[PDB]
Amino acid sequence: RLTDAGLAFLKCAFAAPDFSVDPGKGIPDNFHGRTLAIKDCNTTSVVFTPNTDTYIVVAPVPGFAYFRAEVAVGAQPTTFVGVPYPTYATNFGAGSQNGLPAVNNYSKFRYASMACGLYPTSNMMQFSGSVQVWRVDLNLSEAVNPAVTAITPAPGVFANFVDKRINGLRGIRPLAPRDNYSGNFIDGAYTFAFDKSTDFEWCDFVRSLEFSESNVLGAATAMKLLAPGGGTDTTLTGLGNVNTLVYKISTPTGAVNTAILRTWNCIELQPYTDSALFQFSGVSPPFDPLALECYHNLKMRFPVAVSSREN
Amino acid sequence: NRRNKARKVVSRSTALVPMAPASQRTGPAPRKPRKRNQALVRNPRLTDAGLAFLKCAFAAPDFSVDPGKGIPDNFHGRTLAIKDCNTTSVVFTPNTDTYIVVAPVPGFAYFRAEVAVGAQPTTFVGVPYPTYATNFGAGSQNGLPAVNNYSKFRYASMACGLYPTSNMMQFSGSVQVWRVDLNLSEAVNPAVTAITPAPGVFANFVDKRINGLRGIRPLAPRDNYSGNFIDGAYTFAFDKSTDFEWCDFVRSLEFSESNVLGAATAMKLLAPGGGTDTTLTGLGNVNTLVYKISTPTGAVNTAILRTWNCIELQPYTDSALFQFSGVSPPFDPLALECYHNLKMRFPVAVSSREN
Amino acid sequence: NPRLTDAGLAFLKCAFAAPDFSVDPGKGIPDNFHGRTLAIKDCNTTSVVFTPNTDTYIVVAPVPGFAYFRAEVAVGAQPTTFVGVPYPTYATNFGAGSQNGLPAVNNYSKFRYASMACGLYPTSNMMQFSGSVQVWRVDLNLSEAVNPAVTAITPAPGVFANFVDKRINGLRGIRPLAPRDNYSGNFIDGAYTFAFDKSTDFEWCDFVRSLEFSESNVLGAATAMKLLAPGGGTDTTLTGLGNVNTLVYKISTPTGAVNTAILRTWNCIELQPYTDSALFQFSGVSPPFDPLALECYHNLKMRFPVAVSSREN
Amino acid sequence: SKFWEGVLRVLNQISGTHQLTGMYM
Amino acid sequence: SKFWEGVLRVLNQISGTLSVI
Amino acid sequence: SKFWEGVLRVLNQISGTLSVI
RNA sequence: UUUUUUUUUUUUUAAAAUUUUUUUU
Ligand SMILES: [Ca+2]
Repeated sequence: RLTDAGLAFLKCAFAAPDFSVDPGKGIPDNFHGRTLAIKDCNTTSVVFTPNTDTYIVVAPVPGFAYFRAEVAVGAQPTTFVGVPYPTYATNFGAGSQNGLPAVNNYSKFRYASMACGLYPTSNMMQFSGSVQVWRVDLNLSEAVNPAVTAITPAPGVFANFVDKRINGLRGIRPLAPRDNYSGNFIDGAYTFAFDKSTDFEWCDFVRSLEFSESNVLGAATAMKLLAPGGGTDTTLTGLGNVNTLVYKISTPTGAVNTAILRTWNCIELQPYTDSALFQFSGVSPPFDPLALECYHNLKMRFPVAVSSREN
Repeated sequence: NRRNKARKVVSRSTALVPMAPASQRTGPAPRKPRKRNQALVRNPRLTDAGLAFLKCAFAAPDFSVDPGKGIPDNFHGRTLAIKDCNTTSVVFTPNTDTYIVVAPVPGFAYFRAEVAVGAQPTTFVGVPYPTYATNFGAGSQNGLPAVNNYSKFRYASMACGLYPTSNMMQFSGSVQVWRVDLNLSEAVNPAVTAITPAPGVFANFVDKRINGLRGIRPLAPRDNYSGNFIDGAYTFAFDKSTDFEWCDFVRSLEFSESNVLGAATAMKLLAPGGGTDTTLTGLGNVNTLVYKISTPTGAVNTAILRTWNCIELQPYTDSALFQFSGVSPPFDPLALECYHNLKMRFPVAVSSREN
Repeated sequence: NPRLTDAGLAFLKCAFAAPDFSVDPGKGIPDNFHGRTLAIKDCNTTSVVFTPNTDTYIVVAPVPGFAYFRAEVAVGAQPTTFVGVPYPTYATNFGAGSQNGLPAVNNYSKFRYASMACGLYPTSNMMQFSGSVQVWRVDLNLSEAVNPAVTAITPAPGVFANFVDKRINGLRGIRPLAPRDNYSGNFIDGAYTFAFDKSTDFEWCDFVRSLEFSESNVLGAATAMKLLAPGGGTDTTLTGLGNVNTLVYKISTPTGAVNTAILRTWNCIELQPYTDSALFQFSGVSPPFDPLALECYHNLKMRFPVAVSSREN
Repeated sequence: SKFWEGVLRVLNQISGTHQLTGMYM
Repeated sequence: SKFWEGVLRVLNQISGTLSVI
Repeated sequence: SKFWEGVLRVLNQISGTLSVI
């Protein structure tokens, strides 16, 4: 009773790791338009510092695999630095202009799916610690503050402009919230993120070096998502419609913890007419209200996360 | 007689105009129309929460306990639903036109402005709910990401009721109600990028404003309710986005027509006490309720003011409030359809003291 | 199960076949908004001349108050600045004077495009026309960039904070070398096409008053591609960007040719009105919900040629 | 419950399954 | 002949997606 | 792996729930 | 000599959802 794309849509959304070739085709709603479904997916290895609580945050920031922060066991993380997808450059441009309208190959985006799997690679005798997963509803926000309009006459003329911020980061702490998955590190963990807008709402780009609690660059005590290398080559592109995944790994002293980290995500984007990528664009899938209703129903029926021995 | 052939597009005079190249495309074309056998049948049943959603929306004051539970759409996610009502006693200054503006700014019960009878109001100052701090933080940081307890919000309902408390001889005047579609907006203006070399370097940044305020004046628009002060007035606000759109927070001291702080001539919604403890949080998806009370000289006009609102919010997972979060109402398309249909079938307002 | 409602049918006619009736049938989007709206149903019909030996770009983007944006460039060259041509009704809708477009003088607080189309009608004779009309759609969307600005001028070089500035994505696709999807006909054949919803579901848009919508936050940047309000925004400024895609018309004219035509720009806009404007007397409740019409609309939009000869309207 | 009673009343004047088309999506 | 005629053509091949009882 | 199976399983369980018969 | 739309055939080649065997560490 589900359309072809509708079923593929569900597969991509919840069971990304189960398939050899990704079935995803995009969101089967009434969009029915020119889209290019970017399927970002890579695999790396992470090594956890002994005697630290490490945080791997998978947020819907186009072009970024995840954000990391390491802190003393029990301490409060503040800055999560992004690890970009090797594909960033091709999608959003490079150089000092990276991410801006001049080099960006898209004008709008929305996440059809996003998931992550942590596959421990330590031996059963040397590792030690835990894995904890949970989701936070990260959303961009604004604050209106004064800025100088004219430097004359001192101390200057002002007006109120808007600065960008991000809400939700404070929920990333050592104390896991009610809805979470807590397990032995060696068992790994897998989970998917899901739509937190009501209809897979389209998002506009907002190019920035950081998405923080403060509008003051580098603020040491402001919690924030930060583009690496001062945004010289890769900057934050925006924040999607799905919630954010939080992976907390506690590694005691002397523990030897390593894992393979695999992330997936399907993003529908409105393509610039002139890029090499446009060639691979096409029509959004046909309307399948059932698949949509099913997705929104299903998203609530699974454990917050599951061990990696059953992704 | 061919399949994947390019489509030609008729030349005016086929003899006077050289032939143009037939049109081609990128990616496959849309699939052939779906057959009528793919019959998806629907059962028109109103869900329990959908019914509660309707009560909370329109008949806010008619039950033993607020029935609201949230919007029964496909959001089906983790939310924190605020079901509250600010009930307070007020007095209207003799010989003035008082404006009680109920706008969807999380944390605020309403905005007030007093003016000479017949005059034009300009600045409406907010009166916050005592729960403001609990929800959006305290101190100078109030309202910001660091102290806010939510990351997104949307209004499921909002209503206001004015209950006169004067006797039949001491009062005098009128009550008038109407709704305005208040929406935030932006303006791009230059700001200093570098102070060197004078007069400095500039770039265009965006500043926030608010459209719709000009509609708050002594002259009531076509769609309104006008009555004797002593009869009070009640009404609900309703969704002006198309689908109960989710809203992001925009923390500001004022939402005005100008980006210049305190501009005397600029109409605006202003946070009280210079935003020391309570700042404007953002603007919701429902329209704004405007109550205009005209109190002549010598008149003793007192009343209880009730402000209701039901807000669905995406919570921070660390607040002490998180223990009350749960999954939002299950999808009820019938209820949603009913709501959007019903919202247009009632008088702009009704007397409160007749019910 | 059912069939189209009257308004739903009108909605469809207005959307795709704008020039086909006695009186514009449009009434707005028949979804669940079911509220108070002022619906603009208008068409800017004007005579134009394409400068010999130039590539002329007529960009029809969803910026309330503007009929289109024009750019003239050497044949083959890259256009960068498209200057807006406003509807005579601009002042009436968005205000006049230095304040034009701002909350104080604007008569609306929100908008969404129910339809938008463009038709180029050649008026040259069979011995004087020469050149082509290439048409294609682009997805123009506003965007943001967070950059630092001076918070305090003391102590030098000053104190900074990061603020947002507005930009626009998509313009780069407007160039001399069109995509394979483009419709390329002879100038004398004219061209007609409609734009369509590229938002989730006919999303409502807020106003963003600006002099330009460019790739750069620096005013007048020579290399930045941009949509520019005419006359320095003295009387008419950019009001915002709608939910439908943008229509691109590239007209190539050689030296010696005389390419003239009448240009028609249509648009149907649903707007939330200020209750005090002199226009409010025309506001009423938007069309009743017609799910069938909506499904049809979204289905059909992707099913017609990018453009067709103008003598096929 | 005078206002709700009114809502119920109107709720019936539009109950047809103009009228409500159960097909909300 | 007008675009509408063409729209109508396709508009009729379209069936719909929902039905109530 | 077996996550899709789980989805399929839950899919059956919520079958009678949907707003569509 | 042209433009759309509408089907049937097969060889196809795919993608998807279901039933059975026969090999292989
Ligand atoms: Ca929406």
